[PDB]
Amino acid sequence: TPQNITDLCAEYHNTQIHTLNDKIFSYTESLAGKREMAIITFKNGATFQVEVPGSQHIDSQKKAIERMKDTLRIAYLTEAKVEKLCVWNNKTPHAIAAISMAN
Amino acid sequence: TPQNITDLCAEYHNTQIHTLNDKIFSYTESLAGKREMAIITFKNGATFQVEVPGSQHIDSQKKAIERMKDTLRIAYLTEAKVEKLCVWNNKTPHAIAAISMAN
Amino acid sequence: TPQNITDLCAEYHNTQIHTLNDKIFSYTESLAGKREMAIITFKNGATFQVEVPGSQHIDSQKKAIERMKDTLRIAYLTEAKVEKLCVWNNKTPHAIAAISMAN
Amino acid sequence: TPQNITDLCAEYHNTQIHTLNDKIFSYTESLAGKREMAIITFKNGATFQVEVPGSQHIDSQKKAIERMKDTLRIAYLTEAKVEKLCVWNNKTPHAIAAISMAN
Amino acid sequence: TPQNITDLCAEYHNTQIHTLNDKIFSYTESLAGKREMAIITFKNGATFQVEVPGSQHIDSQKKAIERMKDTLRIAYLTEAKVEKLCVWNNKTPHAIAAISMAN
Ligand SMILES: CC(=O)N[C@H]1[C@H]([C@H](O)[C@H](O)CO)O[C@](C(=O)O)(n2cc(CCC(=O)NCC[C@@H]3O[C@H](CO)[C@H](O)[C@H](O)[C@H]3O)nn2)C[C@@H]1O
Ligand SMILES: CC(=O)N[C@H]1[C@H]([C@H](O)[C@H](O)CO)O[C@](C(=O)O)(n2cc(CCC(=O)NCC[C@@H]3O[C@H](CO)[C@H](O)[C@H](O)[C@H]3O)nn2)C[C@@H]1O
Ligand SMILES: CC(=O)N[C@H]1[C@H]([C@H](O)[C@H](O)CO)O[C@](C(=O)O)(n2cc(CCC(=O)NCC[C@@H]3O[C@H](CO)[C@H](O)[C@H](O)[C@H]3O)nn2)C[C@@H]1O
Ligand SMILES: CC(=O)N[C@H]1[C@H]([C@H](O)[C@H](O)CO)O[C@](C(=O)O)(n2cc(CCC(=O)NCC[C@@H]3O[C@H](CO)[C@H](O)[C@H](O)[C@H]3O)nn2)C[C@@H]1O
Ligand SMILES: CC(=O)N[C@H]1[C@H]([C@H](O)[C@H](O)CO)O[C@](C(=O)O)(n2cc(CCC(=O)NCC[C@@H]3O[C@H](CO)[C@H](O)[C@H](O)[C@H]3O)nn2)C[C@@H]1O
Ligand SMILES: [Ca+2]
Ligand SMILES: [Ca+2]
Ligand SMILES: [Ca+2]
Repeated sequence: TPQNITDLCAEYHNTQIHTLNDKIFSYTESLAGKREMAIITFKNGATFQVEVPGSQHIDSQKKAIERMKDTLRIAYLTEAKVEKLCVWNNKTPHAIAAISMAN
Repeated sequence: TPQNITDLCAEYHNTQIHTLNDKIFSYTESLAGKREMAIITFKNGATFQVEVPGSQHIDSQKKAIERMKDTLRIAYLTEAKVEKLCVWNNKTPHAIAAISMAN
Repeated sequence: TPQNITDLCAEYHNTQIHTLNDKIFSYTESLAGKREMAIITFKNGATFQVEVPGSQHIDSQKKAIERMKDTLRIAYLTEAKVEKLCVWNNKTPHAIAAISMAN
Repeated sequence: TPQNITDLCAEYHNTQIHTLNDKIFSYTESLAGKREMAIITFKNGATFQVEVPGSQHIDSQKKAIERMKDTLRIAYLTEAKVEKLCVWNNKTPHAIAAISMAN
Repeated sequence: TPQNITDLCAEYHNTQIHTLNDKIFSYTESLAGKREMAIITFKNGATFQVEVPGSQHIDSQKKAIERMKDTLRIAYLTEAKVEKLCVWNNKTPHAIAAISMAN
């Protein structure tokens, strides 16, 4: 088990770390069918998604996908600094795998 | 997958974008049977619903419909500026498909 | 579909609207068996419940009854003005069907 | 159905009201097996638990037990004044049945 | 039943109490498959995990694992002082069993 997001990120293929050190600029959420997902942006336009649950996900990720969306919404509303995101870069928007926040 | 609420909204029939750039003026919620829903309004009078779950919804939307009502409650209480809504315009009130929030 | 709490409330037998325009004075909730409920009061004396779930309720209302208790707790803690309540008046305390909040 | 926490407390055996009129001093929660529970204390030393769900509880209490842990956490973090607790006094620490909160 | 975290912690094999008396320095959470977890650090460099749900865990712990992650996230965002952690020391990072918070 990893001790930090950078290390956890590197346990997967098709990942990269984005270092933001900034609050979220915009939070978007959708309940439209086949687009049950969230999208966030930062002030420079970099855009990220929490993917729609799909075949690529294993069952244990389902709860976690819901929690991440909970996280992003509260982070946005509290203007919390996001340190890093670990993302899969084989999707557009890059798909969030993990988030770190630090003051 | 879309990168933003406008493009997402364009993936569906019977939808349009409202551009509000304003906080929620009122939040209403009901537990009355066949009316388990939320309704919001803006100061310009525009009124939107989170629809009662119905036969038009697919199963993957049920959790996202609960999430949206969570989101609208917290956005209301935090006076968060709603940027745009993507809504179905074949329902009265217009039915929320997606929301975007930015400063 | 109604557009506001007053019209929604009138879709049911045994309901009325109370107009508070005040924050919640006290919040009470219970885990005791057969009294899994919430009770709120206002400074004017008015007291309301969220009913214990029972067979008077259809299944779709179960989640909304939970949500309503969430809403009342957070509105209490945030000192949010409650505008109106739709209640059933064939219970004592009057049973909450819907709430509206506005500045 | 009762109108207040004292009357509700009186519908059960082995209970009493404690009047705190104070915020919670400490919040403790555990995920260890067989000790899935919450413990709070007040500055006067008084200590209370939300019991581990057990065979004494009826199905309808399960969700209310989770909700009470939620309520205690948020009451702690927001330094909400706890007015009264209804507890069962045949457990040690005394076990929370109900809570009231007021300015 | 125990009345505080130290005594609770002592009812299990392979645990220890860490005393932090400090806010959380960073919160990380992951939805990557097999790494559905949270990791927190403090400014003293100490690092702790909420374990991925696993076969070691009994059924009653699953809800409490989710609750813990909720607790850590909101502790972080409110800059709540963490008093103590009870951890299992047979995992790297040490795995959270229980948390106490006090001003
Ligand atoms: C910590 C750990 O177990 N890491 C392993 C992961 C992991 O088991 C799977 O990602 C969990 O589903 O599986 C890795 C990986 O890099 O993802 N893996 C996966 C596979 C074949 C199946 C596969 O690619 N699953 C990942 C799909 C990806 O799912 C992602 C979401 O979880 C994203 O949607 C991404 O865009 C998609 O490519 N072969 N190796 C190997 C890596 O060592
Ligand atoms: C991104 C994507 O998958 N978009 C597609 C959507 C989508 O698959 C469905 O809406 C998901 O249920 O289905 C589309 C759509 O526009 O909704 N679709 C669906 C259909 C036939 C069935 C249909 O109209 N289902 C949606 C009914 C609408 O449900 C909405 C709620 O989700 C609202 O209640 C709206 O008022 C109602 O008309 N014809 N086209 C085509 C579009 O390309
Ligand atoms: C918008 C809508 O569908 N409104 C209709 C409602 C509604 O279908 C049911 O209340 C939902 O269960 O059912 C109405 C109603 O007024 O409640 N209805 C239902 C009935 C027969 C059964 C009945 O009275 N169910 C409601 C019981 C009430 O449940 C309420 C909780 O939901 C309260 O506990 C109230 O104290 C209790 O009397 N007769 N009229 C007719 C109304 O037009
Ligand atoms: C409003 C209401 O229905 N009140 C009744 C309650 C109630 O039905 C049960 O407590 C719900 O499970 O059941 C009462 C009660 O006082 O608890 N009751 C129940 C019984 C036999 C079974 C019994 O004692 N159940 C309660 C056990 C208590 O559970 C509590 C958790 O809910 C605590 O853990 C407590 O320490 C324990 O003694 N005898 N009286 C009588 C009371 O009038
Ligand atoms: C209050 C109480 O019931 N305490 C008892 C606990 C408890 O029943 C179990 O931990 C609940 O799963 O079980 C104890 C314990 O110390 O864990 N126990 C359990 C066992 C054999 C099975 C066992 O080791 N289960 C715990 C494994 C641990 O699970 C933990 C998560 O819950 C951690 O992942 C930890 O790293 C791992 O070693 N031997 N003693 C004895 C202790 O008296
Ligand atoms: Ca700070
Ligand atoms: Ca204001
Ligand atoms: Ca205000």
